[PDB]
Amino acid sequence: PTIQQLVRKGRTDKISKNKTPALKGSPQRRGVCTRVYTTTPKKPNSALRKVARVRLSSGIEVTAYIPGVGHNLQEHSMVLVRGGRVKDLPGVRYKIVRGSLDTQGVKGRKQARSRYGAKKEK
Amino acid sequence: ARYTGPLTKKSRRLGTDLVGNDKSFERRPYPPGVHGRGRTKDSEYSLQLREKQKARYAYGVLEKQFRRYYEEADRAQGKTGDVLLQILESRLDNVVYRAGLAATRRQARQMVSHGHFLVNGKKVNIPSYRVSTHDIIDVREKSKDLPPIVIARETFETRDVPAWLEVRPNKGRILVHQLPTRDQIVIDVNEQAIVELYSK
Amino acid sequence: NEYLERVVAINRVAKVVQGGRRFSFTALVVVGDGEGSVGVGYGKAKEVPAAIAKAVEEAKKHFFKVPLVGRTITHPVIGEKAAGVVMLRPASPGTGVIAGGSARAVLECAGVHDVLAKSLGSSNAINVVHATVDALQQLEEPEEVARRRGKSVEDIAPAAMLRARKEADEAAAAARMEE
Amino acid sequence: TMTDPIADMLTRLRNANQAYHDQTSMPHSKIKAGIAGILKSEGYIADYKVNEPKEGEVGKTLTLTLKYGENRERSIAGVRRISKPGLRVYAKSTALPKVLGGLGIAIISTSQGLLTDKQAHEKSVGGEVLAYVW
Amino acid sequence: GSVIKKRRKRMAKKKHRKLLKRTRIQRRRAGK
RNA sequence: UAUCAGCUUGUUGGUGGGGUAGUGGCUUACCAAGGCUUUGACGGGUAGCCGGCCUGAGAGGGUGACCGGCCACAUUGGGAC
RNA sequence: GUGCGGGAUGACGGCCUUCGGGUUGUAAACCGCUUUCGCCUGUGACGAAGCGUGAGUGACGGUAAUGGGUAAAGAAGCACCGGCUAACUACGUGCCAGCAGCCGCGGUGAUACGUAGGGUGCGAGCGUUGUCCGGAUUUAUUGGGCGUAAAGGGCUCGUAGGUGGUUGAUCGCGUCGGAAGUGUAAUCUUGGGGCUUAACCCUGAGCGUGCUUUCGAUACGGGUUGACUUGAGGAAGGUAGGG
RNA sequence: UCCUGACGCUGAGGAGCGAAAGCGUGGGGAGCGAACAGGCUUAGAUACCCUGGUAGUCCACGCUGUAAACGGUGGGUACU
RNA sequence: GUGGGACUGGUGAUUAGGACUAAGUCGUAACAAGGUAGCCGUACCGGAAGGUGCGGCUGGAUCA
RNA sequence: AAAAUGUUUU
Ligand SMILES: [Mg+2]
Ligand SMILES: [Mg+2]
Ligand SMILES: [Mg+2]
Ligand SMILES: [Mg+2]
Ligand SMILES: [Mg+2]
Ligand SMILES: [Mg+2]
Ligand SMILES: [Mg+2]
Ligand SMILES: [Mg+2]
Ligand SMILES: [Mg+2]
Ligand SMILES: [Mg+2]
Ligand SMILES: [Mg+2]
Ligand SMILES: [Mg+2]
Ligand SMILES: [Mg+2]
Ligand SMILES: [Mg+2]
Ligand SMILES: [Mg+2]
Ligand SMILES: [Mg+2]
Ligand SMILES: [Mg+2]
Ligand SMILES: [Mg+2]
Ligand SMILES: [Mg+2]
Ligand SMILES: [Mg+2]
Ligand SMILES: [Mg+2]
Ligand SMILES: [Mg+2]
Ligand SMILES: [Mg+2]
Ligand SMILES: [Mg+2]
Ligand SMILES: [Mg+2]
Ligand SMILES: [Mg+2]
Ligand SMILES: [Mg+2]
Ligand SMILES: [Mg+2]
Ligand SMILES: [Mg+2]
Ligand SMILES: [Mg+2]
Ligand SMILES: [Mg+2]
Ligand SMILES: [Mg+2]
Ligand SMILES: [Mg+2]
Ligand SMILES: [Mg+2]
Ligand SMILES: [Mg+2]
Ligand SMILES: [Mg+2]
Repeated sequence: PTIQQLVRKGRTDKISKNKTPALKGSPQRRGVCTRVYTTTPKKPNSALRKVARVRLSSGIEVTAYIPGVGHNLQEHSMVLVRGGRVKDLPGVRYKIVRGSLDTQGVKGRKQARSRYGAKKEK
Repeated sequence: ARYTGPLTKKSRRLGTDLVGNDKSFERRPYPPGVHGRGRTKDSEYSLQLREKQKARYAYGVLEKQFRRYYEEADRAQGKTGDVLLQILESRLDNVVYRAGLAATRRQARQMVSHGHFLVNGKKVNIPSYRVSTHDIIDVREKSKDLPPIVIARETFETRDVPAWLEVRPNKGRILVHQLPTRDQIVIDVNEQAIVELYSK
Repeated sequence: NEYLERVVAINRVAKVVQGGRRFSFTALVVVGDGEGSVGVGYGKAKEVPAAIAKAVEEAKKHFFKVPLVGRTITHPVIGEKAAGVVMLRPASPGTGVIAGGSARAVLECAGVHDVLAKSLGSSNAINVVHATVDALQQLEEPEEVARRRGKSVEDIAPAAMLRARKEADEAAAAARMEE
Repeated sequence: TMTDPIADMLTRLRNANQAYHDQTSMPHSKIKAGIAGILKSEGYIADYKVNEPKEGEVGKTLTLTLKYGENRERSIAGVRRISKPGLRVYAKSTALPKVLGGLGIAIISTSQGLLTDKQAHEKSVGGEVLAYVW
Repeated sequence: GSVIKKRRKRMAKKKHRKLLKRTRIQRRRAGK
């Protein structure tokens, strides 16, 4: 565009889409497990991915993935929910922080323990 | 906040003698571990990182402090690699090593941190103390008869003292004629590669 | 060895036939002397070593001189072949080759040791290499600038650049003798 | 209609130099004559001449004769207009532009007449950055 | 142009026009 | 922000009086019909502002913690002493 | 800071194997050293050229600093190892359990899951999440584009606006150059100095990218004013046509 | 040859013009021809093809204001 | 306090289309002359793709 | 001259 066109109407940037609206500017949010279940992934994958409908303290209810082999949380279990997308799962944009509040660390972890909330074993 | 593990493993991984000679570095052509003899690709990052790690494990400096040295050299006028090597050589433990009062830089760090040394009248136990020009490093009077000190006094004649230092071996006194230049630091790394690495 | 070279990129191209696909390998090589002559070669083969060797021997016959004012570019340039735009600027000594992989390989083979190169436009390795190549070919050495303008280097070109050229020539003398 | 006669001069010179023409001609103006003069004094053109009208009998004609070196080699590596009518560019005595790392010349119209950057910097005077001929 | 783009837009437009034709009365009773 | 186009009647100006530390529609009486606006008035949304901070080759982009300057507020609303 | 030098007999044990061995590994064992920090104990401030008529007067505070003693001891974890991306194998599992930032991995030989050995990057931290800038020239003033990739209004007229052929004179608003004032301090850049070094702190200068005042310059932009005809329009004559 | 003497260019918003189909009032209606009816084809044929055939196509005055309204290329100017 | 408006959030029987998923059913509309060249605007018709009329385009072609 | 269609391996 001409300089006069830029003067009359300047450049405008893009919108910069948000990824995790339910957190509302917080690194993680507390919630209650309104439902605990399993979901079949999208193709080409195939499994029984463990997820939970959680009512976060922001008043929004979202689906959160439960990582790691092992699971204890059930109905009305208080959880901490952080960001994180599961690619082969449409509509899952949050994960549950293992080792925090009611959810507990994965039992037999010995590598990458901190990411699954497993205390070091003597 | 100090590497205490084996140094021959690091020398073998980096492909060069980090310190010493006539040792377990007869297994030099391959890094440590089960997968040592395989052929390597060596990307540019790989090469750069190797040069940076060579300098780091040679001088006993961890990553945060090495990075700080890098920004200081980059801000300084002149060649960035020259200034970085000049800083690393101006470190006090390296000064003791180069003067030859220590068998190795690790021994120099040991004695410096233990305080067996005086800097122009004032006691210093900081290995990273940057020695300035015309400085006078002195052995502590109490510790003028350390076993490592007497070994160095027996062996220094074989050792080569750089032109920017004057040493009164038996007296334990390292006079700093001037802050060293690239031609005076021994060429064993690629400071240019390190500088390129710290730009990606 | 005598001539320093980098393999910029290799690609697995295929030709579909009635039976199936006939795969092949393409090789970009940059071969230079490290002092000002450099070239790039494209190689086609069924095998990586054959493609690389063909590219190298094709690059040998495409060596063009690059004007270095003491281990650095003479003056800023912007080259572009097809869609590969590459910007080059000279840098103070000790800056290094601040360039992307392919352009950095081209510059390192050409012998430039202090240069700032940016890759605008497409990121395809071949096109970026050609853009770096014609950016270097656009370089115009100060004596030939003076010949172009019918004047003298002391009348056309910056005193700092000329001086730095003299000190670079002096370190050259140093190395030579030392040998 | 014509908007920037200086840009017209620059593009005429660029096109003629590219097409290897020995001479180019244009309607004359004082600023065009000054730019041609400093181009000649800096060695980018062989010569220039202002001609009294005898074909159109209407106005003076400025004619630039260009120079090509041995083996038909361009003496002009390019010319660019900086201070456009749509957006004008003024440079201070300290922020004077450098062209081709100093090899080329920026033509700056200062309060003391047309002066190449080098000149201006010597006189510590800025002005309107007309061109970047190199 | 691959004509596929025009075909996609054609189908979207035709479906919307069919929706307008089937809901013509309700819109004029209450709405656009 | 135009998917807000009209806004204002002490409003705009004048004269006399009053008031105030002080100029002033600040206030008052009378007279006039102005004032603002597609170069965005009025309305909606958000927000204390800045020295600075982070990032960036720069131009810019984001931001307004500590520290320092100005402003606003002190249970909410109003009022004076 | 968690040690330093020496130490091949390259020990056992793990792990791998082509059962040859390789690897962990100078690592250990073993030998000789050193005592920073921690712990024990002694000495013990500056800040006060203050204050108070004097006597006296430090909250921090037995603090910092420092002498002596102890034992190589009281002191290392976290992430990662398919590509980007530094670093690979075995066992278990068998589109299950699970992984993932993207590409993707897992369907019986998984360097991508889980564990182990080995390794790599960092290290009193290491990862994850959130947010911002960068990379993104991906709003392009620097620094992009619109035949077919996203992008020329269906076409014209025309208002505001933007823009302006040659030249004389003049103004000096833009523009350019000095001077004065201002841009507190801190920050920031940089020169010196102090804390054992550093962070941090003090100090000199720069910066403070502007603004105001004032004195100059007049090439260009613009204002005022006067010319010129080549752009533009008109007259006269000629003239083509499914306007 | 003559005249005026930069009066130029572009133009947001605005206004006008804008194929065909369509709409309103009135007229006209040969041919053509959505819809429609029938015959064929077909697994079906709400199609192609065939026989019929109403709006429309035409006129007057309005309305609508959209097209692959395309050179998918905005206007002006100079040069090569 | 009273009254009439303005703006706006949640919710709503019912209803509309969008996106994704069986490896469901119905045809085959497009891509080759896609078997009636395709597409643009508009109009009417039809379970659905689509069919047809009118004008236009080549981002179609036959035959030169 | 009309003459339709082609699930889910690993
Ligand atoms: Mg291009
Ligand atoms: Mg009054
Ligand atoms: Mg607020
Ligand atoms: Mg702000
Ligand atoms: Mg404050
Ligand atoms: Mg690798
Ligand atoms: Mg297995
Ligand atoms: Mg950007
Ligand atoms: Mg980003
Ligand atoms: Mg683009
Ligand atoms: Mg254009
Ligand atoms: Mg397009
Ligand atoms: Mg058009
Ligand atoms: Mg329109
Ligand atoms: Mg106008
Ligand atoms: Mg003009
Ligand atoms: Mg004049
Ligand atoms: Mg300061
Ligand atoms: Mg100091
Ligand atoms: Mg300041
Ligand atoms: Mg004027
Ligand atoms: Mg006529
Ligand atoms: Mg006249
Ligand atoms: Mg209109
Ligand atoms: Mg019609
Ligand atoms: Mg009709
Ligand atoms: Mg009728
Ligand atoms: Mg029919
Ligand atoms: Mg048309
Ligand atoms: Mg269009
Ligand atoms: Mg237009
Ligand atoms: Mg044009
Ligand atoms: Mg509902
Ligand atoms: Mg079909
Ligand atoms: Mg068809
Ligand atoms: Mg029909």
